[PDB]
Amino acid sequence: GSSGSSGSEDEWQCTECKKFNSPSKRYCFRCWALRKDWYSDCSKLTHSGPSSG
Ligand SMILES: [Zn+2]
Repeated sequence: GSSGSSGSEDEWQCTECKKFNSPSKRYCFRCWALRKDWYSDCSKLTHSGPSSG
């Protein structure tokens, strides 16, 4: 039938209203709610430049 209208599907889903919104944007123009972020600090990378495995 119809898959997207001359647009991309790289929109981020909201948590409050749960509505798709442009990625570039930060705040949700739907519920004016800014997406949250979780760090979950557990350990610290003793290394700064390179990285071991
Ligand atoms: Zn929203």
